[PDB]
Amino acid sequence: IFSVIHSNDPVARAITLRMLGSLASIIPERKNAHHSIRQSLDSHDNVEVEAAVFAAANFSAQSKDFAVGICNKISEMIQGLATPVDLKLKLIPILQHMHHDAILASS
Amino acid sequence: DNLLCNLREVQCLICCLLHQMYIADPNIAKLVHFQGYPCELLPLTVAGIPSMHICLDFIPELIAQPELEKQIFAIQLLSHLCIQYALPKSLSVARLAVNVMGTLLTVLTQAKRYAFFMPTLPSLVSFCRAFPPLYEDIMSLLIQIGQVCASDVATQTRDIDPIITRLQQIKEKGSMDPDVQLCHCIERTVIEIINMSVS
Amino acid sequence: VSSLLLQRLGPSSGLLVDWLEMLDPEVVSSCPDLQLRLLFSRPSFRPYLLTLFTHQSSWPTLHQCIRVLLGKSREQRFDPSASLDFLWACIHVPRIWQGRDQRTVLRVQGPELISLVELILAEAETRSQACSLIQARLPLLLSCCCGDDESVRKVTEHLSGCIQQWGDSVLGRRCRDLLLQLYLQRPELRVPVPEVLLHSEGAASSSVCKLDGLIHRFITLLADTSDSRALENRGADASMACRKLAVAHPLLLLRHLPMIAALLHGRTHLNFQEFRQQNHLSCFLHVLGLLELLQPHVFRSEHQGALWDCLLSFIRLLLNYRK
Amino acid sequence: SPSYSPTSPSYSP
Amino acid sequence: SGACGAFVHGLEDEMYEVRIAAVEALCMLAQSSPSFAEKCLDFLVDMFNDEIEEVRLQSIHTMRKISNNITLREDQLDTVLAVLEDSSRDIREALHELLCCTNVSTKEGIHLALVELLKNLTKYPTDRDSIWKCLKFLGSRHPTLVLPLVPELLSTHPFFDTAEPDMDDPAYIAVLVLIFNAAKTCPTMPALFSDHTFRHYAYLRDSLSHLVPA
Repeated sequence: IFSVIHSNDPVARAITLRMLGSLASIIPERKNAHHSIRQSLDSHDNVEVEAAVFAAANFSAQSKDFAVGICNKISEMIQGLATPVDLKLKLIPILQHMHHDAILASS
Repeated sequence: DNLLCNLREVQCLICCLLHQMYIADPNIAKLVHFQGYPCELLPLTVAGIPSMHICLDFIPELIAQPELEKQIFAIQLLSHLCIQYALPKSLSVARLAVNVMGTLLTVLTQAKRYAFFMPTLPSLVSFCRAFPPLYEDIMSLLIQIGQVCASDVATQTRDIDPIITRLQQIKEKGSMDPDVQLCHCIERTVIEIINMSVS
Repeated sequence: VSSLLLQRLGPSSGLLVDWLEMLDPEVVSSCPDLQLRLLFSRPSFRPYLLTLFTHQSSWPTLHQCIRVLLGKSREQRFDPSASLDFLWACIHVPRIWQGRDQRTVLRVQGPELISLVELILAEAETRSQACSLIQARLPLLLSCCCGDDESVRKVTEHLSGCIQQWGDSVLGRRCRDLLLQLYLQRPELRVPVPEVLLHSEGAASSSVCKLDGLIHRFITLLADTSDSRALENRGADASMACRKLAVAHPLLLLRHLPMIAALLHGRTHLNFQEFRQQNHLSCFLHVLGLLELLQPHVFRSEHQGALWDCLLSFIRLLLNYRK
Repeated sequence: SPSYSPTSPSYSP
Repeated sequence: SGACGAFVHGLEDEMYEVRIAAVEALCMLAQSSPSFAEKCLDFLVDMFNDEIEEVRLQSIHTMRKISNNITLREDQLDTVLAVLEDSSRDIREALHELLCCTNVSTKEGIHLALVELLKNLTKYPTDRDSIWKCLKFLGSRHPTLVLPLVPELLSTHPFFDTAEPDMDDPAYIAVLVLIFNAAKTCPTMPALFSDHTFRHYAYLRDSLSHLVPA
């Protein structure tokens, strides 16, 4: 499944990210998948970024390590200025899945 | 300023659509490039369409076409692809292109030599950027075309006479006759090559 | 609405922000000076309005805005941070880069570029009361120069003038900092190095260079002094090329002094007869000539440490052949 | 294949 | 007078208890006297082919304790590395722990070292975390000696663009661990990388944060 994340076609990457998001329950803590979510987050294609957001939501719901790793990226993404308003809006409620830890929740 | 314009956004949308089309059916990409399109679009369509590296798999077939314009377009498209994808197969096709361009230097007549070598000579700086191992072949080809064009210049009276401009300096940067134009084009690509190699 | 917001306004600010987002779609369309001092001046909802202006306005609007930001020759009125973030955002609007693979360029004239570097200096002065921010804004300067030699040279001479006029001010020190970083990124400019840069200390800390990989290739290439005589003449070309590069551009070599130290650490212990038959003493002679050229810029702190290691290797070799 | 860059990581079945 | 060649007799004794005691005495004596440590290095190297595995393990421990401040030469280094093919995984990780503390003379030594280490990866893949620790320390302590190997290590080409090496490949991760660790204190190194090495650097940053530094 993961091999098609290297395809240069952004729709194929988007479907792959959504696939990994659907499989977040059975294979969390698969670190290459985490890296694909993180790299695809700051992509240019809008469909790839939305798929990365959805997969990030699922993995943050599953992995504590992913949640703590991605909270800083989300903070700098909202505070980033090239991120449009609607993407910021989709990007905020990833944070409802930061209930794994006390310092995580406080941050 | 090109980058920040509605033209550039439209170009990106069209590039995304064409990328989808070429993924769906690469035969469409082959057909479009055999037809050819304006060479001005080549940096745009080579940069913006990630599925154009498949063009390297039919540049030899496009070179073999008897039409001169298909050959010129093949040389230009290959130069842009080589500057994009510097692969071993990219170099192999660049070697083939330099060989075919040096081959038909002795096949073309006067007018066809001008017509072929004015657009395909700016492709040589791109080949030399991508592939340093082509320097010997590129400059041997360039000195051959330069000697041929100087001989052709000497045949007739000219308004500019580039031979007696043998010791002029750099001209870093229009009704002249084709042979002097082609001479100046050869010099111009030589300074572009040397500038590129020294910078 | 704009007058109310410019005037503190705790809970109801969101309502007014929503309002001028509703009735002012291009944000700075109506009464531009009010919105200019809203978005860039010396607030709370500023990032939201900036995001709207970046991703909601027409391209002529943003062009006029950047011409305003870079055409103010008296002001220092617009914030450096907001203006620089806005420029970076405008360069990297996703709509301009949609479809690119992102695996391996703005035109601006002279005075606009001068205003840009002045704004970067304003950013640096505001932050200093580190080199991290000044390095962070550097790719924006390079994205606006587009590799044009004329623009690089103009920025270089303006920075030389700024260093001379400001004396040794903090801003003058930051001028030297970004000037040395610019020299690192674009050493193609073959200007001789002023002594003010030689006195600069920050070159030998963490930094990024464009030609370091090449000169690294040069010295490792020259080190492999194998028996093939064609390769031996190739190594001779490498040695004299490094000689010329040392005399022409010294500082780039000076960040490659531990390089030569390590290269000489390897071959010191080997015996005399194998020393002459495998032809390694010539490499010692070559690097000796190099270092003889490299003075007196070879005599600062990190240079001193690398020299101490190199001289330990040298005296180890000398004692290794006392017989 | 048109869908993968030439420098992409190859897939080994 | 009668105190010539006592330690060699102790190490050439038949009771493994005597040899263990003698090598521990060597460890403590070399620890007290740093200049003494140079003369016992070769004798300790022979003890890595000992019959009793406790004696070999103890010799490895002594070497790790005393090779801290001194240098190995090429023959001693490769003879140290050649025993990595041993089946006993305990002495293998002990030898790894030695290699965290050893010091190399020449860059060819480091090349031989990680060649043997990735050969060990091919042999005993379950130890890959330990070998990554070994390379972490190797790069962290010889940064200036690792850098002229970097373009050979990454298989970088002067003009061609290389295939993105397969991430999550243990040998390649090991090579990257070594290179990035050497780049912790070598600012000229990162400009010698490629783009996918930066991408893989980010990946190893988040997944192997304890190993790879900033």
